[PDB]
Amino acid sequence: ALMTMVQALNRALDEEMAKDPRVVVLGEDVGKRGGVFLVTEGLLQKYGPDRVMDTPLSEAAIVGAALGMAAHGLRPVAEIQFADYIFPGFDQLVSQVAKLRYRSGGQFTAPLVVRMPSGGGVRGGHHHSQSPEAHFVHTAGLKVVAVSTPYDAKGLLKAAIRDEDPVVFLEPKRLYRSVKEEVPEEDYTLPIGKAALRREGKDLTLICYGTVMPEVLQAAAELAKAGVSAEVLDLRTLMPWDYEAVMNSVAKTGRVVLVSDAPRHASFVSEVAATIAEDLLDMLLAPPIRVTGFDTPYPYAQDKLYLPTVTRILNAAKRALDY
Amino acid sequence: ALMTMVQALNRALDEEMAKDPRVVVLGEDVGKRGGVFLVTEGLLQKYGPDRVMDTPLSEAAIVGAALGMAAHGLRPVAEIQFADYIFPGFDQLVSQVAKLRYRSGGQFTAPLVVRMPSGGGVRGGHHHSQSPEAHFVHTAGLKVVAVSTPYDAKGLLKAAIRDEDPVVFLEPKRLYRSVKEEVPEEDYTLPIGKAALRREGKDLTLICYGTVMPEVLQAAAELAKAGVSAEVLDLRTLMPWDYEAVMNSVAKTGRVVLVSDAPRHASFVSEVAATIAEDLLDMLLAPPIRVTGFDTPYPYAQDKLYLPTVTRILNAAKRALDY
Amino acid sequence: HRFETFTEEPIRLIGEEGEWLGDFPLDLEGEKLRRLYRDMLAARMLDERYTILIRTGKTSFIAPAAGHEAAQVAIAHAIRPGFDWVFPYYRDHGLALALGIPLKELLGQMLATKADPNKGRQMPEHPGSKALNFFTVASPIASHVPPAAGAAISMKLLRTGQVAVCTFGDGATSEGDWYAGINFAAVQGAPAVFIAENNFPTIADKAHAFGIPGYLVDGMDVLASYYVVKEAVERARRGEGPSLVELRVYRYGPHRKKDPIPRFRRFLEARGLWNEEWEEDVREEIRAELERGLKEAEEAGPVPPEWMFEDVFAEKPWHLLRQEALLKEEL
Amino acid sequence: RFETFTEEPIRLIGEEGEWLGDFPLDLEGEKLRRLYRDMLAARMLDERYTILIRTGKTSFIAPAAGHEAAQVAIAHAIRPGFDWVFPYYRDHGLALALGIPLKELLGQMLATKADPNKGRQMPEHPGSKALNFFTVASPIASHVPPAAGAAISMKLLRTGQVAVCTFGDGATSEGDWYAGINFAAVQGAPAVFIAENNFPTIADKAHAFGIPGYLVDGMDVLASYYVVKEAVERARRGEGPSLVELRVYRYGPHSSADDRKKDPIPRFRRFLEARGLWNEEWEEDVREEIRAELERGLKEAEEAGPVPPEWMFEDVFAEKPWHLLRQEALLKEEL
Repeated sequence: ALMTMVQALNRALDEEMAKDPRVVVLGEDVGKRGGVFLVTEGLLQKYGPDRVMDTPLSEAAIVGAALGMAAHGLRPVAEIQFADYIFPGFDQLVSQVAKLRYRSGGQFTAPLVVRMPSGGGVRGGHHHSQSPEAHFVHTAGLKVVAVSTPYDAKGLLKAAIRDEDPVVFLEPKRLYRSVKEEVPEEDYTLPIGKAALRREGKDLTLICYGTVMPEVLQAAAELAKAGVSAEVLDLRTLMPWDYEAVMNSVAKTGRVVLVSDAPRHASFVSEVAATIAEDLLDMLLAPPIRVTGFDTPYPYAQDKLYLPTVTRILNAAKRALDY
Repeated sequence: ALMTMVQALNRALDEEMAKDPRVVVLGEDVGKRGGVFLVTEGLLQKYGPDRVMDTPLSEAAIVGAALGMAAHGLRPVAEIQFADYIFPGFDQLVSQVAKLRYRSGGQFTAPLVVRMPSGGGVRGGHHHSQSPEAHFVHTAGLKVVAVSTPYDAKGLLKAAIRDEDPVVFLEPKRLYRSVKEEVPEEDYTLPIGKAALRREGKDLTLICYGTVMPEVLQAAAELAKAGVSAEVLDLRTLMPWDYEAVMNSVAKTGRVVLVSDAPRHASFVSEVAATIAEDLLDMLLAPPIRVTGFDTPYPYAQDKLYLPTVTRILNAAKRALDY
Repeated sequence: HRFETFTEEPIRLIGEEGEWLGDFPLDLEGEKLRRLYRDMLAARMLDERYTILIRTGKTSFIAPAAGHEAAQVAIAHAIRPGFDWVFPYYRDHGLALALGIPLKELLGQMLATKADPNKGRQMPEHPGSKALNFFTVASPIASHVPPAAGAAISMKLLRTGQVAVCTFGDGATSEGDWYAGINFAAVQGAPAVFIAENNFPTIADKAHAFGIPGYLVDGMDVLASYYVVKEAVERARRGEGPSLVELRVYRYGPHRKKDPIPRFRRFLEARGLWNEEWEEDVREEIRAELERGLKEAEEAGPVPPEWMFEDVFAEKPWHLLRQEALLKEEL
Repeated sequence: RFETFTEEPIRLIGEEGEWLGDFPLDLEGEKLRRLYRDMLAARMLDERYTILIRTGKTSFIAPAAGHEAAQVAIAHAIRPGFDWVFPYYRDHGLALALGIPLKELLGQMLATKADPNKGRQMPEHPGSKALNFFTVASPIASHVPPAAGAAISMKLLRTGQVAVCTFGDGATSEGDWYAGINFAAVQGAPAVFIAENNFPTIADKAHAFGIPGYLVDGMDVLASYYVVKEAVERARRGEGPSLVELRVYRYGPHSSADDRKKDPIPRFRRFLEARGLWNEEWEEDVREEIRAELERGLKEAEEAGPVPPEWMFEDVFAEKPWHLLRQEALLKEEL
């Protein structure tokens, strides 16, 4: 039936835990409380403190212990209360989790998932609105996924839990209950590393994911009123990202605008943009344009303006179309 | 006088410390040890323990305390033994250092320098070879400098020490003593944010910095023999980078190859490349080509194959010229 | 005089009936005692004011501190506001008030108006003041601990005679940076005092890991909190290193016989320092101060959109100048 | 049970090789001789590393001479192949005593195909799946949280295993060291944290976690073995973690690049001799056997051959994604 992202995420966890005893949840207030966003609500009551465990307020301990659990025998799904709080546990994430398989010649593996709420659009200020995906993408050894719909939330979280490679799972908090979509109760998964064609078009390619989807989709709707057909491509997986999907769309339209709320410099969309330029220069009819968060810490007062607005995205589309 | 990078850095520190009592050095083994790379040799003897202080082996304590010291009245130059070990102090770097001026409305400032040896090519394996600059450039509020010559090392470190904004200073360790160059004993600084022309050319633009300078200058030398005039631009400062120097050069040659030993995905060169494609598509005769470290943890056995080779650079240049 | 370290029971100085339990003579004049009570009421009323602000949509977030009055007011009086430094956490608005920070600034920050010296850069409950050395709150749990150590080290080297106090909740004591920061201060003998406002191995016991004195205090006892912290501040000030003080409190609101206000009232009362009339006069003065503060804060005006690009660096580099120009197209 | 938080490090071997314990010694002569044998082997491995550095056959070594009593005691206090070990770069002696083939240790030092870690890291980073020896990571304390996690897993899965985690003095300054141990303590996880301290004591830090802390003479193989053993048994019966400080005196330099009366060995030799468990002839033979083992292990390590360049793209993920396949293809055009 219809359900929010929170419900879909909760369903995915419940389903995977029922299917595999090894799957365990750990993090700050994931038990009794059911999480600050209720993603793990009811799981403790159903599976016990040996499957859903509250931990001290240490991200290093959470991420690091999760790595140890995964290397030994469990399939931990660790939660970091906010994407902004991944930093105290960053060394564990990049020095231990990401490099385990590689440094051990494959002797040790890390089948674990680190989920976290991210992005702005709710007035999070400095440490309640960050989108740190670039830090993860830049770190070899970590798969990175950012969902934007309830359907994908369930399908991809389930996929992450079954994946043996470490997966950093980002959940845009503004989308937790922003929409009730149809999500099959039946067991299904979605492929990690594959983009989703949200809307087909031939005049412009809009590359995006996660947090900014609402504004990008409405932008495509505004363009439609003017007769411009924008193709909206939700990447979903940022690492490894859907190279084929991106290049196919761009080759077709000849023009592309990449959108995200993460800071501009050395961001993930910068990577895609540079790659489009390096590989499809001959297919470009206009410069690849990037609409991203500004290169400033996430502001509370100007929260509404930092996150790309429909207007900002349209000004970029117009610039690409008139080129 | 002719000196190595180590000597040039040591001279900068000595000079600034003699000039300002507020300048203090802190880090692991910077005192009596003189540093693992001798950069701080003799400073303890000359300035004392309350000026050159050995710290506990905690990167968070080093960076965070430095921030506290800078906010209160000192001008600390902190050292992180290896750039690879910045992570345990990552939250301090991005949450406290980078955002202090911003979150406090300018009430508090961070006039501190964080020095760290970096780059591969020294058989450093996973944690003695990293080039984490992207993590810093992506974090609003941090200035990032990566030097490649003794002359620049002194000029830019002195500049950093005088800059009121937090500066992350990367020193490619393979270049610590790789060459003896003329370094004025007199007091002089260099502008942070300005690239430097190593060679003037009009057939190809070589954008690079830090660790890879040896192979790039060498690749350029071989292109000359073959009648190809390549322009070599050492960015020196990664944030804020010399936008004009880059665009002027690319506008002139129409073909550019970007080189760095940092991992490809979401790297700094990817940023520059995406910006070139976005702002100068009309001036491009060939796709922006990036020669970067591979998207893997830094390998020990393949140390010399991971670090870009002259051949690798030449092959990229060839594709740009032949396009 | 020196309090007992690592006690099994929390140190108390105020009896449940206003009696003095100290093993040293009370040396706070009647005026200063009444001042402590006055500030506790102000902090309590400020907190209740926040409840209304959040309820009526005026602010988007509050961190209830009712129950922390004794602890927070004690700390404010144990140091020299404007001279010593404070590295607070999001729940310290009562401490900020007692420290002297204008209600206009505390409320300006809660509403993100131009009255906020922090320019509405962060979400509510992130006050900060250069004037009163109140290090701008950062969201992370214990990220402000290493900085506090650093500031203290700077005070030692520069011989200013200042001290840096650092407060945090018990959750923070689980973070690595909490441990790393205090460890550095201990090793350097830095003049830093680390205080846990613990909404109750104890936290005080953790001091053993640094070789510094640890204290377990009744955080609902303003005098016990004042004297133990003051002693720690004096120890730091004379160059004897840091201390870890655990002030056990009880938060009424979300994240009766224990309320610190009534408990201290009886103490004043038992010494002819309190009566209903004075009580009302004070409360009336405080509510007037609050209304005036809220007014000034509100009519200060919204912060300009362009301010979003200010203060990232001392000066705006090329890319920020381009980004600000871009935003304008949309304004 | 040994006394926790003692003023003086716990010691069991007297100055003249006499037994000092309250309880009677319950290790058979054969086990005692084995402890010494392993100590000699560890010492000779370390001295072979010095030679490897001198001839540049390896580019980095982390001298462990002086850690033999501590490292060998640990190897014998646990159940190799069953319990897990989270070591740091200076534990090659522990690795050897634990049973990891010299072929594999030397293979990783020389970065040949003999290294099960495939020459991915610089020297002194051994790792063995077969012996639950969690591959070393350079950072001083990054392996502490993982150790706690594996211990928690052992608890949840009721495997009856124990995880021991070793680290040096510097690691105790790190936030992750504290955070990891604290989580293990809060969870009552079966993990033993051991400091190989090249000498507030480290043991005293245990009060911050509410776990027992021990100060032990790390140059005393029997004291180290018995105390660590007690900690291990406590963890195995589900009583939670402990912090054991093994005070040692490292002989060589902190580390090396290709460019006294405290020695644990003579001390234990004196103990064995006084009990008729040691003689000059037995040591000559042991040393000869060990030297033969070393040259054989080295030979096998070298004959394994250099790791292929392409291996650089393997194991980042279970399978290589498009960008790694692209990058590998690109490099091949250069080989």
